[PDB]
Amino acid sequence: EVQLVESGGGLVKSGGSLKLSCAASGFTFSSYAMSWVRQTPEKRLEWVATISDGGRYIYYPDNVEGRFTISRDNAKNNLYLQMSHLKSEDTAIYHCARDSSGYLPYFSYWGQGT
Amino acid sequence: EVQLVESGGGLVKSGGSLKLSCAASGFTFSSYAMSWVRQTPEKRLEWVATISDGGRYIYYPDNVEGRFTISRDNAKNNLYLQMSHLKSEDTAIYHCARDSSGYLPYFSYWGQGT
Amino acid sequence: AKLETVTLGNIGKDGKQTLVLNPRGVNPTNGVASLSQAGAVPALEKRVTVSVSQPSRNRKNYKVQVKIQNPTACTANGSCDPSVTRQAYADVTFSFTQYSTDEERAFVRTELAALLASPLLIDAIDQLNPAY
Amino acid sequence: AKLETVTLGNIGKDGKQTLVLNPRGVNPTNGVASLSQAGAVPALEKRVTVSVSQPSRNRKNYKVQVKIQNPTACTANGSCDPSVTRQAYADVTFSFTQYSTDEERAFVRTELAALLASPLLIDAIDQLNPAY
Amino acid sequence: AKLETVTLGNIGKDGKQTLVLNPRGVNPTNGVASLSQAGAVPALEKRVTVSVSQPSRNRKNYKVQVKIQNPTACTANGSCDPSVTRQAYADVTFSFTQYSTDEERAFVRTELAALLASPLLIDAIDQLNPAY
Amino acid sequence: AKLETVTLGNIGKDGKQTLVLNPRGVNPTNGVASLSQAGAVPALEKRVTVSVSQPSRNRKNYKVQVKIQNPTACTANGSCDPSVTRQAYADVTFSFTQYSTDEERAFVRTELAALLASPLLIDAIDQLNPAY
Amino acid sequence: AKLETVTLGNIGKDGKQTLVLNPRGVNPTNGVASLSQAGAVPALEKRVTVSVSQPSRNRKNYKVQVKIQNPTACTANGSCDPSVTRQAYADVTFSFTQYSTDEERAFVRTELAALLASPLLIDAIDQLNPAY
Amino acid sequence: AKLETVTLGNIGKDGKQTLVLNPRGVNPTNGVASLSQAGAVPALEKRVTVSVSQPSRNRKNYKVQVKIQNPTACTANGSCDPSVTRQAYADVTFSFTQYSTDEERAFVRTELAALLASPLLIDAIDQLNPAY
Amino acid sequence: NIVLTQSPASLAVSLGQRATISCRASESVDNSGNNFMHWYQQKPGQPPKLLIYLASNLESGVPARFSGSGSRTDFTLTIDPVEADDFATYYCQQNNEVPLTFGAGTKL
Repeated sequence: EVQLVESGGGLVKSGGSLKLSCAASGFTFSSYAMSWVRQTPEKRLEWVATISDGGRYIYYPDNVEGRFTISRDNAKNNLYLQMSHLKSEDTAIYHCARDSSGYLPYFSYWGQGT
Repeated sequence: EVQLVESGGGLVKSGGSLKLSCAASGFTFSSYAMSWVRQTPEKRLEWVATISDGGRYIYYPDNVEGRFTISRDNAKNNLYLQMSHLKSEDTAIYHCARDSSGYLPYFSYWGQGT
Repeated sequence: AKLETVTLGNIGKDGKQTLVLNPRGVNPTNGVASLSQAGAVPALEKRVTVSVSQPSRNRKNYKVQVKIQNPTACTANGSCDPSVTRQAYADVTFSFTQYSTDEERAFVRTELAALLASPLLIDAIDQLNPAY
Repeated sequence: AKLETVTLGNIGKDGKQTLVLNPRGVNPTNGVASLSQAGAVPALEKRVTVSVSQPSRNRKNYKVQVKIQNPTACTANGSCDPSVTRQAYADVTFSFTQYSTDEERAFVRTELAALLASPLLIDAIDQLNPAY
Repeated sequence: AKLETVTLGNIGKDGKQTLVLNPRGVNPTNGVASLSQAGAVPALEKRVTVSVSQPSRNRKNYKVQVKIQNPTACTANGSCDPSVTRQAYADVTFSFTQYSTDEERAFVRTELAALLASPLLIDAIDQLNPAY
Repeated sequence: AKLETVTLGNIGKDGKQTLVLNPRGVNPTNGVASLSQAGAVPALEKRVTVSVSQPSRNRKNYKVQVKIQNPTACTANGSCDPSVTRQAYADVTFSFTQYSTDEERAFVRTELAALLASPLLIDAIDQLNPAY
Repeated sequence: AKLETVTLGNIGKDGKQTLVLNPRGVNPTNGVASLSQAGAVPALEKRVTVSVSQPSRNRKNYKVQVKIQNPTACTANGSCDPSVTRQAYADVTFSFTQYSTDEERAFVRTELAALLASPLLIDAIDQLNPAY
Repeated sequence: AKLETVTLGNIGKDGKQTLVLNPRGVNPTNGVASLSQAGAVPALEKRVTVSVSQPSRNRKNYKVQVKIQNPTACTANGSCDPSVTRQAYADVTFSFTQYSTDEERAFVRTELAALLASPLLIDAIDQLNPAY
Repeated sequence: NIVLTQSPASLAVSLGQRATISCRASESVDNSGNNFMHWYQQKPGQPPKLLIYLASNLESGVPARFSGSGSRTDFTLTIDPVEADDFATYYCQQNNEVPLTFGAGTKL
């Protein structure tokens, strides 16, 4: 059972920072690529970031790239998103997702939280 | 290391003569076709002459043919250009060149001098 | 892991080709897991197999083993359905001991994947030139 | 190709190491190119060997073969030079016939290079778990 | 010498055809150097090989040896990729002793190259007529 | 063709000698045409032999074969007629099947004639250096 | 590495003479690589050979061997060919273990070279004086 | 001549190190003359020996022999004395006849020195690469 | 003679850009499938170095940024990364006919 729960959450002001986390049990965490996908209050999905198996190849979109940062901990099986500068569009749900066994991700398993 | 150095050089008057030379170490000299390529002070390259492996088949352009003469010495490993009649267009650099293992030359190794 | 569809990108000399490989079950009698392409005729399929064998009373080594089989097919003069003309194979065997750490195994894997994209090996494999 | 030095970057699990390799010539008995680690002592260096074999009267198809070995050095007590504890091995063999094209061979090479970074082969090679 | 690309001109009956031959390395296990044409499929290539063997405890002669292999290929009825139909060969062996000067060897070489363009041999080789 | 005299000009390393050759008939045992040097004595002349062999029940393809030998004459002391010290040999054999065309055979002949004037075969034949 | 033409300068008692060596292939049976001087009549050439132990995995002793031989020519009265009166030999063997480093081997080589340039050994060899 | 203290300069892979050798007498039983480095604990010294055949009247072959050995030190844990892990050897033999001149011997010595300074042999010895 | 008209003789190209050079021969260049066109590079204090031969083949010491393409009259030399070193004049040469003719040159 692929399980993904999130922490951090938050209610911040503008220009602040926060660190979202993800716990990721049920499977061999260090093999798979992981990803963040947020959902706006007007119910639109947006890709946020992806990372590789060992944390080497990291992808961001242009709306995100200067001020978000993701990382892994393959010993604690944790996924991390470092949010910063928070310019008031960042008011979404921020799901975790496991990427497909592939080249570029299609999310198969999802985590509800935050 | 294919090495080619030149001598002769010169500052002549019109209608004179001169003999350029070339020393040609680094490789088996008597196997390859050798050639002369001059470079005008307005920076244009011009083919001057080619010779065969043993000195049998010699090629000249029409601007050159009556008054330049090339030769080899396969014991002293020397290449010779006998310039004569020097009609004031002959004010160039006169590089040595080793021809490609071919039929008609494309110069692979070049000698700086004169 | 669990067998799901593996999609591989940046394949070819240009690096602009993909390939999807769908799971075809694990064989219980040798432990070989199988991935294949998406055709109807089974002889025309590009397939990948992968296994890993535990130490026994004979070998005393962990043995990982990957195989790749690509047929090329064409229809001949006076023939209707295509037949398989050629087979291009690949066969990788990894061998490890009981006291090897995981970082050693990951080093060997990434070392092989980095050698396969170096001009020495892409000249020895593509143009069939021994290293001289 | 020419036996030059090979720098293998973005190597290892984290993907941050390098492995630099100096050419050790070919072998006039076998026809096998060799490459070792920069630095070394002998018997404590990481080795890469590569051969290419043409058709003959015995085997009709070309055969490329890569073979990488790497040891683990343990410093025992009472001695100054290390011993080898573990070897890790990998050896790929590619088989291509005489009417195969450059595109097919490049497809096999790049398919293997892309496939060794997939989670099935991560979890098979450096965790030793089979597929299920 | 050193293997570079050999381009040959004035080939054919008309003498208006060229052929370029790219280096394909020296084989360490017999000393045979190789030149080939510029195709992808290795069975369709016109190739030239050249070697020279030193005296030993058995032969006591310097032995130069050149081979030429030209395939002709065509695609058949109901076939897609071309297969090799015919092979035209050539095999020259030069043999010299330890006390021969270089002018003798150059005489034999130029004598052969001048015989190959004489009407006796171009009638015996092209039209397959014994000298009568 | 007809066995006539053959003048071979632009011969030797400098390319300024001639070799004139008088026909010595064919051989009813072998089927081999012969040609010797102008002047001579026997056993001190330069020889050229040429044969053409048709298909049979033993060999399926045509075979043309040229064979040139030439001695070196040394005048010892106390004798008036020279001895032979060294022989130099060359023998080409061409192999062509029965469906080969005139253009292919001329291509082989003129390829060999053009190739023997290339610096690889200069430096292989009259300097005895291999390729590297 | 790969053999090339080695030009050695400032040789002799005065320090002016040169020596140009061309490569002459690798013996496949023992791996000895030859270099020889471009001189006519190949029995009268300056010859150099070099032999290195091939890198195995469990070799205990690496061994390098260099051999020099220079003959002298004597045109004996009453013959046409020069013969060999004298040879001059040189035989250098280096012996290392598998835990030796690059700097130890480099120190031994440069030490031997600096001794051959030293007045102890250009007096023991050039003038044949034993050191006492 | 008579032995003296030999100071050798610019030794090593970089070309900076020195080696000061002091004389250590002549062995009367074979005539071998020793030189050794001023280092404490005389089992750990750089040692050089030189041996020349003594000039008789009817000696056919003059023979020079140079030997170098350099040990390495290892202060093993659990002892008070350093021991010898490794030796590095060098053995040079020159062979001449009784009609050889001074310039032939000097050419052989300076040739061997210029080869040891050449990139063919500071690659076969320093990096242990066979020439191919 | 076969006249090679090289290109407009200058290129104002930046560092990280991608620069093409053309060369248009007068007559055809082929004699079989072989293109008889070559590209040379001359840096101003030293003789030209042969970059590419037979219009598509890299010489044994060029860093594979350079590439050549073309057919029968039209040939192009392209540099991708276009580093600091690549500031030199470039020459196109033919060896199909007996008078060997060069291009005028393209500084950049």
